[PDB]
Amino acid sequence: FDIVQVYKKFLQDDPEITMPVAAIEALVQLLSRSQAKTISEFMDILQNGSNTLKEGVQNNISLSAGCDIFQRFVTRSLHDVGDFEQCKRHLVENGKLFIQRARACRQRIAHLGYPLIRDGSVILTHGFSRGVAAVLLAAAKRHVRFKVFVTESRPSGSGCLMTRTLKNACIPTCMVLDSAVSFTMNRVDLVLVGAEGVVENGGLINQIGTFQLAVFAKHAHKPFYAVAESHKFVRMFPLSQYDIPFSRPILEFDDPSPETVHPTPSDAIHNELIMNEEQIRNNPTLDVTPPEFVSGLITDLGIIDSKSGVSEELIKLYL
Amino acid sequence: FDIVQVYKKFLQDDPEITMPVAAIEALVQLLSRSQAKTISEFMDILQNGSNTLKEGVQNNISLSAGCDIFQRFVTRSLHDVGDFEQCKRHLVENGKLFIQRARACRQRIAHLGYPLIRDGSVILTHGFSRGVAAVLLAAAKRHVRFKVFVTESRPSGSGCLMTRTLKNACIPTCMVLDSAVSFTMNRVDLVLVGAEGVVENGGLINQIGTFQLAVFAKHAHKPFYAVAESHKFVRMFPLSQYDIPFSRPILEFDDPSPETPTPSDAIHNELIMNEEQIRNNPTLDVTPPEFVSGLITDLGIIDSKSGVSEELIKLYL
Amino acid sequence: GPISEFMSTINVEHTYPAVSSLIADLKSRKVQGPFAVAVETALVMRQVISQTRWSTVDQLIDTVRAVGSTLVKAQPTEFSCGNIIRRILRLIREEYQELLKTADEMYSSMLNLLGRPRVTGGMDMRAVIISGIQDVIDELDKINTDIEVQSMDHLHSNEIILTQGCSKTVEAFLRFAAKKRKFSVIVAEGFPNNQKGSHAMAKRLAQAGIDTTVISDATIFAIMSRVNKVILGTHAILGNGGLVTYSGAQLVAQAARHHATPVVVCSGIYKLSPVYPYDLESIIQLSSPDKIMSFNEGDLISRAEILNPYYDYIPPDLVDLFITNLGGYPPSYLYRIMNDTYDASDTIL
Amino acid sequence: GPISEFMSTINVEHTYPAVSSLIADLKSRKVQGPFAVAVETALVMRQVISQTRWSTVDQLIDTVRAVGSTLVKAQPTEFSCGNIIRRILRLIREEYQELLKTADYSSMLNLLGRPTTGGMDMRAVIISGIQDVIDELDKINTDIEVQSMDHLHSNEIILTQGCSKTVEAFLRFAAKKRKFSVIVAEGFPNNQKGSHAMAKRLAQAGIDTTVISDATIFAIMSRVNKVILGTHAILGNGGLVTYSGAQLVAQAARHHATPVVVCSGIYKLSPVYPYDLESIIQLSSPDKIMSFNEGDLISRAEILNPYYDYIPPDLVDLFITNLGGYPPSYLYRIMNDTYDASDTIL
Repeated sequence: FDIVQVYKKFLQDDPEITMPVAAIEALVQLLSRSQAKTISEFMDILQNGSNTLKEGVQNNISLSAGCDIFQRFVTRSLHDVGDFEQCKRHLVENGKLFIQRARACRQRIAHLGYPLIRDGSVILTHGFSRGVAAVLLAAAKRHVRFKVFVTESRPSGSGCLMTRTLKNACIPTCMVLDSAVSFTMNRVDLVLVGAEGVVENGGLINQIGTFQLAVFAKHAHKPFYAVAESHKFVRMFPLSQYDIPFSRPILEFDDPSPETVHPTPSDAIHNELIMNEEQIRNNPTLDVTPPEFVSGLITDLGIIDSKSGVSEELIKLYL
Repeated sequence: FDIVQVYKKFLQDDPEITMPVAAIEALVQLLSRSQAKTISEFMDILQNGSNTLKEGVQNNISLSAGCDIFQRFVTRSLHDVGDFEQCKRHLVENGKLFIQRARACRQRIAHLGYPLIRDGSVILTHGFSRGVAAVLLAAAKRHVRFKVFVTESRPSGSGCLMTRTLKNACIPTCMVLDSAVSFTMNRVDLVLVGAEGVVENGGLINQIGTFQLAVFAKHAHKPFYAVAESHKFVRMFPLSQYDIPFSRPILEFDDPSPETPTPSDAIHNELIMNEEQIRNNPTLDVTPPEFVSGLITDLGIIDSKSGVSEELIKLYL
Repeated sequence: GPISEFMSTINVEHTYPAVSSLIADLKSRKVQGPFAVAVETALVMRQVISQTRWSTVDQLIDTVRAVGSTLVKAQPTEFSCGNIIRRILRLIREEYQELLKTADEMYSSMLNLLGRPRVTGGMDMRAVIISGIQDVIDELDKINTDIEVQSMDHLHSNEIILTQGCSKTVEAFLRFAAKKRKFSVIVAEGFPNNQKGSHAMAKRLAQAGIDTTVISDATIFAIMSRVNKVILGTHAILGNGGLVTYSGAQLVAQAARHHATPVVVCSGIYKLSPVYPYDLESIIQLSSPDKIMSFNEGDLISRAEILNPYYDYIPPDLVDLFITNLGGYPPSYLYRIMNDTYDASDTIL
Repeated sequence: GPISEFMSTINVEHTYPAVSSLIADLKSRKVQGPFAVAVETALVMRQVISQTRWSTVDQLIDTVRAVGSTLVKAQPTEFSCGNIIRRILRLIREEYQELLKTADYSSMLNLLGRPTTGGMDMRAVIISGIQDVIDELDKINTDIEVQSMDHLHSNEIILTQGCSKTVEAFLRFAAKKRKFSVIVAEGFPNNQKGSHAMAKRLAQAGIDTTVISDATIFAIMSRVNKVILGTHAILGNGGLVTYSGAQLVAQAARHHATPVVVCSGIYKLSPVYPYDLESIIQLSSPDKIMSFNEGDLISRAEILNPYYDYIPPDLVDLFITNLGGYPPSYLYRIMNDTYDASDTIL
């Protein structure tokens, strides 16, 4: 039983499942083949499986949020009276119920999201994100007149998939380069992004370009909303926009002692002159967005502005 | 006479020339082949010639600056009991002896700029700039130990050319995506950019990713220095960082009617925008003077940036 | 789900005469303002509970929820109405739920995701429901009393306080500290809508022994440099912590932020509404052009657009401290305060 | 290009005894602080112009530049010295150019245009201009203190740090008519003794003075109307080289939206661009912040005592100078009308 390729095995099979939920499901798959001998070790095989899952995935913040929720659930139910097998029984049966519950989350997020978009407004988005689309698509189903700027998200280039999705819903879209984002702010009425995880202070962990949009937005005095499920809330506190675990070593220079081997008109469009995959791996994949740049967090629990509210939920979680 | 063809001509003639100077040389070799001899005839001239020049190149700001300098030199010594011809030869005579200083201005800049880089510091630059390169190279010869982040500068892709330019001088380099510039600011000690033109209030007109760097620099409390020759000063006052003459129509939307999964670690270089889309994105942005620490010129380092205004004040009477 | 569907209006009348009468006075805006609306709503609800008979608890809840719904849509920007409704709804559920415990023999929202999927439901809960309602009406009458006492922690001698318009809560706050401490208050008139009210309050502040200065709204920025604290009243506090307040307050708040001057807000918790300000265009109300431009100016009014909004909006980030009858709290903690006073289901009425 | 070349040591000693004695006292920190260095340098220059013999203006210029280069190197963070030099260097140059043609605009237009007995016994004239500097260096406190009736008003609260004869003269002048208050943050460890003495003198003038620790600066800042600071020097980018802890006042002021006013004579304005702060900030002895008799502590810990503090140009709101009140953006034009922008590097 390999939990890593099982946690993987939940992601390509279901396009609309979230990494923390997939991690939860992967842990359920573990407890079904558990055959634990005592309670002390119903917890450590749960421990061992959770840890080795975290080590086997490069960006592990999102799934760890799920792993957190899961072991805390188990611990809390076992503390009370501790029939570790009813617990097992419970999870395994209501396993797929957890998946549909998660789908219900995003749907409720969308219903809270679309009233934010009003008639004749313009929306900016960074890359592709389930939920961001869900909010936008839901707004379109109510026949609301609005247009959407989308950013190509180097390296993932998720922007193309996102704008295809949006005009597949017959909504007008215009793609914008990562370097040209700030210039478009005077035309933007609202910025809307998604999140891989939400840290304790209500900050956002998402793909590389998000924090850039957050600053441009605050500078242009444009509202900046994020879309995240409550199970993406993780108990961890980055002390900066740069304080997260790195999967592979990034931002390092070469050391050129020895020779070789060996102007742009600024109107020239040279798509061949993009960075190669090797030096792209030398760049960060993720990005931290401090809460003072976030107008509101659109969750299944409602729209959270407090940025002590995400902390409040994490508090109630761990006691 | 196809002045435009000429103007482009220098540009390829000599990589180290500046767009304003190339416009000045343009007007000179028009002033050579210009039969003229009426001030009415004499001064009807370029104006249709820089006008024709201004309308002939789509992004025209930099050449407009070199233009603006030229005529103000013309009328100011045509005023003064001014005879035509003595300026007509003197401009055509010393045309070679113009792209002299223009080249000497850049070196003057580099000799002023390079001490801003001190031992063990990390520099961040956006795209390719001859002035920035000049400063960095001049510091390198003095055996100064420093490293440079270079932004992959879409659409121009100038990041590659600048990276290789600096690699040749044994300067440690590292390329960053336009979306990762903010994440790198904590490792950056100083940000250094060039500018195609400097507006009246001391603001910068440059490549489309420039203002974003200045924004990240302000937020990360890091010095932001601009590198531009004096003849890039142009009298025009953008009321916003969005207010510039647009070459092509820009940022306009689709009109769809019922018209009939990606991880973050994934690297899809084949998932970029096409050039049809890129021609809908801007080529340049504007950087407000409150984001510019100091403006390195051949006139010295201008920190006031009511001082760029002072120079344009002197230029016009 | 309003009350029209449940029953014909003709007998939301003879069965609920107070409701139809309140709806009328709410639309015509004869009963206006947070406090007046709150009291009248609670009173109407009392005679509703008094006369309604709903034998399983769900008939009560559905009744009050539906009746409260039409009261809400009568005048949607008087959020104090809906707040009273939400209080009474939680009053019933919790009380009944407590009653449920009585027969014998969540705690996280995140944790729930992994959660797992009445007897003698009762009427004649009226005694306790009417009790709690009468309580609420009383607790509304004590807002000024236990708010003004907190002035001794924020109002000190020889300080200069900037306020705008007229607020009985703010006025009480000032005068309570004024008995023992002599300070100064600059009152910005709330032109054109809170003009007379503030001019009247300013006179009483002077009579209370407070160095009172009356200024036009344009003068707000000019005097901000010598102001220690901004003390504002509010019409309502929305879900995100934003302020639905009276026009001109944005001038004060913006000028205060610019001069790094603290903004304090004195308000009862009954003005705290869970509704989220999705569109400010629906929140700001506009009164008559009459208050700004005179009607006998025929040529001007025919050739110009005259706009008189009497509500302003303050984003929650411009408020440093909320002075409430529950105590002093940051805008951040308003989140939990709503969770403790309202059931989440009643956010949309 | 110093004077160690173009002249021997013994030649310097004999020809320019003042230069030798100034070099020694600049290195030994005998002559110290902007004013003392300004006056002494100007007097030493009067000797240089009196003694030196030349037939060409250029010989005079480079002779002065060489003496300047040497005096500067003696104590480089006393910018006052070089400024006096650069002042005289310009004084020489245009006394020359009007003598040049009694015998009869923009730098942007220089890109397009024309390419390509003078020096001796203008000495008598040069010496006069040097005396003109001496006179102006005396009127600094008087030309500045008068402006206090436009900024200092009754019942205002003012924050100051360390000691500044300029700021003191500024305060007390307004204080002989108007009644206000001054909070004096001592300049511990360096400006400590001096600030206490100034605080007493202020109170004796009836200015209601409060002496606080440096850690109290933020706490009282909320009640302060105005910050009035002195400075050691004003650099090329409009920045401020000032005494220790002054950024505490600056940062706290910006955080409380309190205006920062700087009182300084123009002579403290130096064209030296701060390419660095490390070379700018000098470090005094650790004795000032830690007693040497703490044997265990001083052998086990790095103990640092900066003499100066730097303040970025955009943290000053107003400069009160002998010429008048000016915004930081105008310092650019103040220099180009005072120094010659080739003597920036001496």
